[PDB]
Amino acid sequence: AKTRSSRAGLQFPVGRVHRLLRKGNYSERVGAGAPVYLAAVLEYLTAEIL
DNA sequence: CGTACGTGCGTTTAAGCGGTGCTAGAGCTGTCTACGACCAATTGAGCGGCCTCGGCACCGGGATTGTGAAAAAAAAAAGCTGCA
Ligand SMILES: [Ca+2]
Repeated sequence: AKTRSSRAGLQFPVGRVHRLLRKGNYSERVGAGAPVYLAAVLEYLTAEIL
């Protein structure tokens, strides 16, 4: 087993983000690509501030 | 005190109206399946707890920056003399 973060080449937790989406009342369903996309965006922004 | 705006003329222009004519593309129905919820077993990433140790908070003291008053350099602006 290796994390979805490592598959996507990311530091931010794709698995955590996907759960937050499922548990945050945004939609009924969540695509696999979504949390990957999002995590990456939050990491980019984070990197740009740091 | 100067002229940029508001006013009220005429002159020009194209917005709006009503109508026709085409067709892109919105928007629908039905069929199919790939893609996500769901579950359960698995099990590592991430948590709380805790201990070091080096960066930052603080201090004192000297170096530098910056303000401001009053005293020079200079510029300037009037009164005085002669003046072709
Ligand atoms: Ca910790």
